Amino acid sequence: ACRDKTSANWRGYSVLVSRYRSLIPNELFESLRNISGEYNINPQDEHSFF
Amino acid sequence: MDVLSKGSLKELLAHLEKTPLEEAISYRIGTVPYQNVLISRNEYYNQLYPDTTSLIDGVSREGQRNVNGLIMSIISYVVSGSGHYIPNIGFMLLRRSILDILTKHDTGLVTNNLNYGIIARNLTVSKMNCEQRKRMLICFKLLAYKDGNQNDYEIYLNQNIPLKQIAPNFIPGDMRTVIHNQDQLAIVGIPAYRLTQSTELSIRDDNAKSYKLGYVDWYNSNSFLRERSEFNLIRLKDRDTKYGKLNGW
Amino acid sequence: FLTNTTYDIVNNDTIDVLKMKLRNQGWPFVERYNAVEIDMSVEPLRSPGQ
Amino acid sequence: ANRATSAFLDNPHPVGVNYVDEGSRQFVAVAELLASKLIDSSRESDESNSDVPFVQAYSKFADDNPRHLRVKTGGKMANALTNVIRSYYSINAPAIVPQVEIDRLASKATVSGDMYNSYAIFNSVPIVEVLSPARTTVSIVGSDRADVTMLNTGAGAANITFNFGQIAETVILKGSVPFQLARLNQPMPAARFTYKLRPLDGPFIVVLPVGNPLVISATAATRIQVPLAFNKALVESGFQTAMNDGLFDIQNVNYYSSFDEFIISQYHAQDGINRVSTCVILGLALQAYDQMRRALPVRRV
Amino acid sequence: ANRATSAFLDNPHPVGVNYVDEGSRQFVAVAELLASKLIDSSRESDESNSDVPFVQAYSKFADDNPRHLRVKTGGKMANALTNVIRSYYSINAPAIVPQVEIDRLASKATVSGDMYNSYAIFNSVPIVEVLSPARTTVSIVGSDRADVTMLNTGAGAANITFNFGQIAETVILKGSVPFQLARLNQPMPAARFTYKLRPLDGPFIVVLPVGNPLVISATAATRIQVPLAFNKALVESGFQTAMNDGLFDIQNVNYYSSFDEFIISQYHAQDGINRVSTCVILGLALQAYDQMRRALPV
Amino acid sequence: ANRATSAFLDNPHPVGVNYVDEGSRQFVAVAELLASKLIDSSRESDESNSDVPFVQAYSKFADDNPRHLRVKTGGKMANALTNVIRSYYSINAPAIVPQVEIDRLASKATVSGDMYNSYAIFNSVPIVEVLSPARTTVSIVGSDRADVTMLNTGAGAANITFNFGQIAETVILKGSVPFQLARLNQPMPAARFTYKLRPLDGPFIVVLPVGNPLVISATAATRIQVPLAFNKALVESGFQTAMNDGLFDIQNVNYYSSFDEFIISQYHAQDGINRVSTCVILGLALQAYDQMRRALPV
Amino acid sequence: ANRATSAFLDNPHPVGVNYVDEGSRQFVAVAELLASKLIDSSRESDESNSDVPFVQAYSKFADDNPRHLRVKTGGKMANALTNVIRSYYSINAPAIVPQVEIDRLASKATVSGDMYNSYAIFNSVPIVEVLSPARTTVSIVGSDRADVTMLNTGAGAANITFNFGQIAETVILKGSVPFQLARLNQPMPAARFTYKLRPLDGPFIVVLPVGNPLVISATAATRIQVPLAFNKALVESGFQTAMNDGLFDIQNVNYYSSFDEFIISQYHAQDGINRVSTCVILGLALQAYDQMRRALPV
Repeated sequence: ACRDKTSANWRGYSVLVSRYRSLIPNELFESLRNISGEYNINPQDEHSFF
Repeated sequence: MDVLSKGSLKELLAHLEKTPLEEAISYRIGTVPYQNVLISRNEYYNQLYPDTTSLIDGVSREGQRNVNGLIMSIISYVVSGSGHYIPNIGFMLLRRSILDILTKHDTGLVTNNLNYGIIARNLTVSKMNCEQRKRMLICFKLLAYKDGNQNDYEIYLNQNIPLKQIAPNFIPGDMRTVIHNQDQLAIVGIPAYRLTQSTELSIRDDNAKSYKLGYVDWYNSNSFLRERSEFNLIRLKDRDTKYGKLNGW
Repeated sequence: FLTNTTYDIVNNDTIDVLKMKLRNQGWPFVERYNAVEIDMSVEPLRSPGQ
Repeated sequence: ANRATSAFLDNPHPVGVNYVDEGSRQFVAVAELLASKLIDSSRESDESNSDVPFVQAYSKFADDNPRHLRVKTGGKMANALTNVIRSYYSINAPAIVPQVEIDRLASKATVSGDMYNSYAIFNSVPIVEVLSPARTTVSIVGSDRADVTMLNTGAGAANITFNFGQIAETVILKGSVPFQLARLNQPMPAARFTYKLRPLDGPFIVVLPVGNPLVISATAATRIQVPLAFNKALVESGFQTAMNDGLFDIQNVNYYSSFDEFIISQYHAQDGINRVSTCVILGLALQAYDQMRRALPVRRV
Repeated sequence: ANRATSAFLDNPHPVGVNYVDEGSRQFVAVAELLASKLIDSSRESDESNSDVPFVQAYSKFADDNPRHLRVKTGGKMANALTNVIRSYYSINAPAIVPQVEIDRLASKATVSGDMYNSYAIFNSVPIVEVLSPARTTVSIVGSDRADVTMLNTGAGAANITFNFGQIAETVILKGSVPFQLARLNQPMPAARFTYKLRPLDGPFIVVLPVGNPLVISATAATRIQVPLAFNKALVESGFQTAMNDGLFDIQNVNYYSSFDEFIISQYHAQDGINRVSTCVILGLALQAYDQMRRALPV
Repeated sequence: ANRATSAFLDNPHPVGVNYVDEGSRQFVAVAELLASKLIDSSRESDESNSDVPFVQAYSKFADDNPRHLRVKTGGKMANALTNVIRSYYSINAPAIVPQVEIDRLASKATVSGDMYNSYAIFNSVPIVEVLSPARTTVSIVGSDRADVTMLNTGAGAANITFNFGQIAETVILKGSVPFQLARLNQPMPAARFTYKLRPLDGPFIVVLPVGNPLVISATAATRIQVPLAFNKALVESGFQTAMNDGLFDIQNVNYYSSFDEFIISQYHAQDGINRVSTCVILGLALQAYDQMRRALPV
Repeated sequence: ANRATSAFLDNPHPVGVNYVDEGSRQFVAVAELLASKLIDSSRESDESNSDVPFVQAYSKFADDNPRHLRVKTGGKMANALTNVIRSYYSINAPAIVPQVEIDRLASKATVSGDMYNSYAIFNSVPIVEVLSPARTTVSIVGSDRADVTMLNTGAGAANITFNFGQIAETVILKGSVPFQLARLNQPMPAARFTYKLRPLDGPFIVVLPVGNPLVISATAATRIQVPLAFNKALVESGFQTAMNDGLFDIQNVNYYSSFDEFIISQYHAQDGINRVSTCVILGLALQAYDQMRRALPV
């Protein structure tokens, strides 16, 4: 079920990432390359997401 | 790359404990150490760029089979990140750690006749920077204490005033001296200045920038270890602790 | 979960050993998969473009 | 008595022994693939009146977005490719490219460094030696098509021995007038214009009658294993570009008129099996050099 | 009077008479189309991490799925294409392939099979005969570039007659030193380096002064109708590969350095227009043979 | 006097001194085991119409999936095995196999590196020296046969001596005509066709009749400790393949017709007990080389 | 200028040009696989008490259920295999088995007809010619190991030319006493016991000491592409079995001691490439014949 949902709905998320990237100017993007971080997700949230 | 990123004496000495001698050997043929060559640097000049090859480089070079070559390949690994080609070393030596080679009598290598002035000329010292020279003096001090030639270390330091000023201050047998050291020995690291992807002229400079840009990519890769975010995932052996001690010492 | 073991036992175990344990049990999902890079451009308009 | 040999077959200089491992071959294969995209993107940019496809392709090749004033040359990938090409040509080359750079560049594309996927036909005529009697004169000219002009001043018909080597597969011989040719210790056939020979059969004897000179034109076909991305037209252009830019001016090396003559000459030498493998990698690297330099021109007249 | 002729023009052996019908021409064109896909799919599969494009292309070509243990020979199409090539070269070669297999293989793709919609320019220089006076020695070397070295030992100038045939379109003559050349029953023009001639104009007379050997370089161009898919670079590679594989080994045949040399010789022989019709189909078959064998080497 | 010695016993070159530790011996045993599975999975996949058994075997051996349009060399294990073999033959051959690579490859399967748990019989006959008096000529031919031709052409009995070394266990002598052989100061026995000898007994002295030449055929057997998974048939073929592939091309080395001649010659050289230990490891590696190369020709 | 040649290289007779298609090669491979099942099942049935495993194997092989009273001969497969073996050896064989029978037999098991996925090494040393000077007697015996004995009666040293057929890969020469050997117009090296040679290099020159005979032992290795199920031990046994059973009795046909000499002799003929392919198919068929005949002694 995860694979079927992934294959059917990957086009929308690929377009969504592009639209978000197009909202950032080049100067601001270069600064964000310096920062770093790690996101912690609960196991229940990840499985429910896919 | 990993060796060149070590900043403290504790981190460098710990790395030499884990790393076997085989990483100091290259297994690649390389070319002759000292030779005047014409190289291509098209970003700056159309004419070929003259340069002289040296032992302290990021590339393999031919090295003598004797104990002198083995010591030189260890130092070149620490200061440049790449060793030399010494053919047919026994498996017993290759599995030993670098620190054991420099600071233990169990290995069959005899180093008592080592001359520090000759080695410093072969591994060109007029070409090294301050951090590279400090790393070399660490290797010389470890060899002197294992051999008992601590006086020969001091006479060598007195003949070269700038080396004496920047000589790291530690006792190769006491861990308390290592912890107290405030010296910085990081050839590669995160650059405060702006680092571009342009090439450099000299072989040493271009090779060093390759390591510098590689470390930045390695910094942002998944192989890098982030202490502030994953400290509980680390094994107890590799976790940063105040009571961490080298074997013996 | 898949093999009858606890966290304390599988501690100090390398990645290769853990992969061998899971493959023998019959579990094939023991590897990471790299993501493909999508080449994106932003049209200039008034700005130079990115 | 007299011995005549081809000019391009004499004294093949040793080739490099570095950057011949699996990781290095991947670096060469990646460079060729990314250089091909560079040429294609530049053509597409001209058609669409936008520099975006070229800027996007150059970013993958050079890992940087170019500035207006700074000249575009390819960055680290161009620097590594140019120096590795020099290392392949001769032993005396410095070979000053670190392994960290090679590994990083090889990771840009998911391609395999396979240099034995396919074959190519190299039409250079190897004439190892042509042995002639005392009163006969033999001159050998040309490499792609060798014209052997032999004149018999002696009183009677002479026998001239041809040695084409053992590497070539097929050698076709044509003469100005019909002539007689047969293998060693075999009957002479009737005079014919054309002979098809296997170079492995043995030394061949030609009969030179007294009178007008006889000119024999020679053509050979040799098959050498090459990658599936090999293109002989692009390799030859890259060989000329490298020679003109001065990448091959090393001491104690031999200069060849074509990559056809280079690869055949190294084949016709001791340990030539190992030499050809290195020369094949040099061929693909030269193919990458030609595509990259055509898309990024630096020299002006 | 002495006669000198080009070495590649003598005794053109007869060509095959089989596999020249419409169904066989379709099979050759279909073979070229599917061989082109094999090479392109090979590069696509190598570039990416999936061999799916190669499996799809090989399945169409060989009617079977590739297997790791088995050698990728090419299937029934590879066997058929090789045998048809042998049949074209000589009339003595057997016609092994049945027509039912050719029709089945020709149904894989929808192609016209017309082999005379385009043209190609061929560079072989036909020198049918060079007639020289008694004290004159004449030698002809080369096919793509013909060097005619002429020396006269007589007291006066000699007239040497050139005959380039009636098939070549244009012939360019260049000399080491300027020389005199004119058609029959025409005044001699002043000495010039370069002459452009139409071979159909007639025999050409060249004046040869005493001493100072004169060598004439000849380059010719001929137009032959070929399919639009024709590629001279790929045809030449197939000719050498087929010759090296022994596809042309058969009793009582003539061997040529290039397909350029082969097709010109057949054109100039008796019954030439119908000979070059078969040679063109052989050229397209060799172009397919070169592409298939590079993707699948054995 | 005249000295005649066997050809293959002369000047055994020094053997390699690398990859003889417990860890390296384990890798060679693993290579032999995994190569055997490759040849077995190859046959099963051919019969079963599916390539599943071969893919699993190749993945273990090469650490990557089998892919079309690839040479299918064998991965890093094939490279490690080839370079390890090269180091064994000569002490001058460079050792270019990393120790970490050996440990990683040896971890694929759990095997013991014992090389003394079995034995094999080698049929090369060590004719160390044959001393002959004047006026008579002796020639030694062969390695398995060891036919020795002797002619007297002298009034008195030749009374020559044989030496087979102290290594071979049994040596069987046969002759064209019956002959008598004794143990130095021993009474000459009745002339018979055959003889059975223990080479440790001592120099064997034989007399030669004046009349006709005598030819003696010697067959020997030697016992050398080898691992359990040691097949002499596979080692002989692997030895021939390695010489053809050029693995033994180091300068200042000696070449041998077969593996039995190689192992016997190293045994009879000074310090032979340690040399045979390296030779048997080379034999096991050569066994793996043959099985893997036949499965994956290159 | 006397000429000395090997016995088995003289007059290689033509082989059959029938049963060489993909379907025919599939039948030979299917026969070998089903013969392996037959002999293995017979061993299993002998070990156990029941005879069912033999019954099932014979049912597949002979298409009929075995009966206690009736004799077991192998059925249709035995007749077809025996007939196809006759056709391979000579072009004069009747070749009577139909193609429809061949296709039906090959459908029993799913096995590839590939004959080039592996390789085997053959030891027959080819000595095509040993050009000998006057007052120089040359004798050459043996096929697996060649013994070349040469005498020079005169005072002057003699040079002898060795030609090794340029088909073999490596040849090792061992002499009774050290001898000097070099190529044409190369300098003479010091006397050595053993030389490693490449036949492709060219004719070799050997100098003769005048005092005593010098005898050279020659061994050669040649690799030939063979199917992955090849077994030289079983092939040689089947080759002898077929010869004793009169399977090779045809007029104007030469006979060979072993299959090694058979395949090497034809590889040195003018059409060596085409003949070896058929000979390889015969070898696999011989392997199936030996396995089936040992299981069914009839």
